[PDB]
Amino acid sequence: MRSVEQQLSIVTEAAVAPEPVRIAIAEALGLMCAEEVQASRALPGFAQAAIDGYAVRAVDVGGEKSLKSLPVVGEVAAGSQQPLRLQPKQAVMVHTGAPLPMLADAVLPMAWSDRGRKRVTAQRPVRSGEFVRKEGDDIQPGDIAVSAGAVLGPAQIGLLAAVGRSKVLVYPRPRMSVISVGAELVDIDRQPGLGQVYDVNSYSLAAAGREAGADVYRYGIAAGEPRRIKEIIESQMLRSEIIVITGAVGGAGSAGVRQVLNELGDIDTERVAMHPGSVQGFGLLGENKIPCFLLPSNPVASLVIFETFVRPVVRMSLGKSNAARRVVRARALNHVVSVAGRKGFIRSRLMRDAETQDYLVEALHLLAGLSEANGMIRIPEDVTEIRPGDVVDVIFLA
Amino acid sequence: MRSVEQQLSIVTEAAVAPEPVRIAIAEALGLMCAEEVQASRALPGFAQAAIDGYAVRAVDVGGKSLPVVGEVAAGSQQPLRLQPKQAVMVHTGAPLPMLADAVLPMAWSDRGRKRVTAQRPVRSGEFVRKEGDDIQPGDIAVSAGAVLGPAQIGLLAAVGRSKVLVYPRPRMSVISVGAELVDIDRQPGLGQVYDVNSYSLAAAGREAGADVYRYGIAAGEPRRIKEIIESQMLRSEIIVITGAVGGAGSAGVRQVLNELGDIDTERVAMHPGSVQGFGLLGENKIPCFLLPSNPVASLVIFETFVRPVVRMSLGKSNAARRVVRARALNHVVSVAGRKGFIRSRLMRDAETQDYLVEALGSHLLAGLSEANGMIRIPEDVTEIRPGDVVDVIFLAQ
Ligand code: NA
Ligand code: NA
Repeated sequence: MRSVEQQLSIVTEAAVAPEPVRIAIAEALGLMCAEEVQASRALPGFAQAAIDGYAVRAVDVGGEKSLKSLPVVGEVAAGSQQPLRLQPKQAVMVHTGAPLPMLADAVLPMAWSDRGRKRVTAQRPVRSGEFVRKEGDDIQPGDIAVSAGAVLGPAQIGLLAAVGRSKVLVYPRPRMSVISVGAELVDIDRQPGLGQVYDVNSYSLAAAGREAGADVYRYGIAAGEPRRIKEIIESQMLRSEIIVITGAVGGAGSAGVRQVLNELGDIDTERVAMHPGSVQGFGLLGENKIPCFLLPSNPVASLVIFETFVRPVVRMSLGKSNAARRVVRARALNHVVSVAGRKGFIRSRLMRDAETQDYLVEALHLLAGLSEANGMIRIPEDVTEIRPGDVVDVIFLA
Repeated sequence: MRSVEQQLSIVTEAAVAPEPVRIAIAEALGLMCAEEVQASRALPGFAQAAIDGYAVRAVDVGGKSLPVVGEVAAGSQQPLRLQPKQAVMVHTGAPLPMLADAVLPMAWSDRGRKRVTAQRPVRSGEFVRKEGDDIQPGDIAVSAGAVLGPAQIGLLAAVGRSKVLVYPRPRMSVISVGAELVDIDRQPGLGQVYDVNSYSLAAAGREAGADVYRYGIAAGEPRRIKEIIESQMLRSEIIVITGAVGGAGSAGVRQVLNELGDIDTERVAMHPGSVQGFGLLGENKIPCFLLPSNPVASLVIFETFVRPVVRMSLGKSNAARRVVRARALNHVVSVAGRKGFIRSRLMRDAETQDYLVEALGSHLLAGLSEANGMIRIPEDVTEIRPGDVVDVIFLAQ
């Protein structure tokens, strides 16, 4: 029997970091960038009018007096695809965002002119560069758009699109395969007969894997002789950083599946000094030693084991810096018993007392265990009783 | 010009609550359940061994060796009858033989295969999961209004429900309009600009909790644009269109939008993002946000008005973002009478754990890069100087 601390050390030390992948930028939302992204295109990609007015050479509208009419030879709107070159002493009507004519260096505001349609007279001077959004004003080639290690949010995705990057290298979510094993199991579209039970765990643990941040594939029930089970597990090893199997621990009924797991890797089935969920296992499969969690058939115990050991492996594989959960001290509302020598993890309801802002916790047979829990009372190994009014550690299930 | 409060009030009241949908239970994770789900069968449907051992009558082991007359594994579908003073080996989960009432654990016996000696007694019912121990008919597995987490998904599977009625995420269509726009896999020619906003606003819609379809660039004459918008109305609770306010470039799309509903383009007393619009399209009055081409302003408008509508469509009551007080690090300018939303970087001072904020508002590259917050400047405040304590909207990732 190992402690919770020793088991957590084993599984976390074995965690496999997924290899970076290059993906379309929209699919990178919430993922950590795995490369430094430099802009290859300027933003804006061309000099633009910053206001409605007339693209000119500043010197032709008094732009160098601080050191009369001009022909209007074109009109440019946003999206214009035709090249336009400004000759000396010429003006081109421009709308905000329009591509500036070549050889212009300023925009005379509409309000600073007589608004002439064929010939325009400047009523006030503009200096060179004024009211122009120059090419590369916001971003130049070589500028760092996204740094390695940054989480890609909506603004970063917008930045990638603004510099013409359609794909980006990211650290992907760890891939998890969830498998249920047992001759008693039937899927939820079937009618269980004598000796048959619905496959609860593949659905609940796949959901817990998604909430933890993994890229989860629910295989469901793996049925057949051990060689067929081995075939199934091997196929999941090709596509997984984490494998979770229920029904592989418990007794003689899983001797065959454990035999096949021993042919695929190093399997450890030493118990953990915890409750519920003392009976569990952990293996490293294949040449890359992929973590394989062996969980029991009990759905409540499996969820507790998943939260205690699988979720931290998911979080570190994601590049997260807080692996564990927040732990708060709360006042017990009801009586709880615990095994002497085993750490207790009691699914509970954590609340704030309106009259004192103090945290209160209520401990919550399958219906009660699978009910609405936002906390787990963490009972030390040597503690055997919790009474109302006792202050206890509560793991907050955010 | 209307205030931020007035515009937020307008869009919130127009939010469309999605109709419930029946979906596969795995796809219901994190959604609110829209129906009461009752168990129809007792769980388990049969007495099963809770451990490896010997199914017996407790009285026969002192609750004297017993002959072992069979072995039952998990998944056995045939009934088996235990005679007096007999034992049958059982695996965990195996159906208990009829007329047995307890399981003697393997470790509490001499492990005999033909005759078994109990080392200590077990009482009636011990190590047995009786029929209906887990769930009884009529038991409420999931209540209407409960959020479906992993445990509730497990409960739905335990009562044999493959599908469940839920309140779905609001469907949002994101559309970009403008003759200058090209998609990001193209090489922009003369006058062409990458379509930034459809990507950034679709991503913001997903983070807000919407079911987002990014239509991308809607191109063509106004009648074709109307055709596109009408198709998006069939599948949306929210529509977001950029490039429909700004100038002459959007005259066509505003014309067809006015044919589909009542469009309001009154400016909002805010900066950035004063230029915007809002309409309700078709007989189902689908909210339609008209956002500008400026990507920073569009993200600010989305955060300020679209995100609350998403959260309102989800039925959430908790405030939008957390607001923390922080010490200003640099100077910020604001117009009197307009609410400021300045993208900023919020940090904690190591020497005192106090919150500090640095305003990032060229500035677009920095503003969209290292930003985790927005300084919220009141209408009557015209300047923030270093050392000022200000409200910072925390943009949690
Ligand atoms: Na204990
Ligand atoms: Na102000």
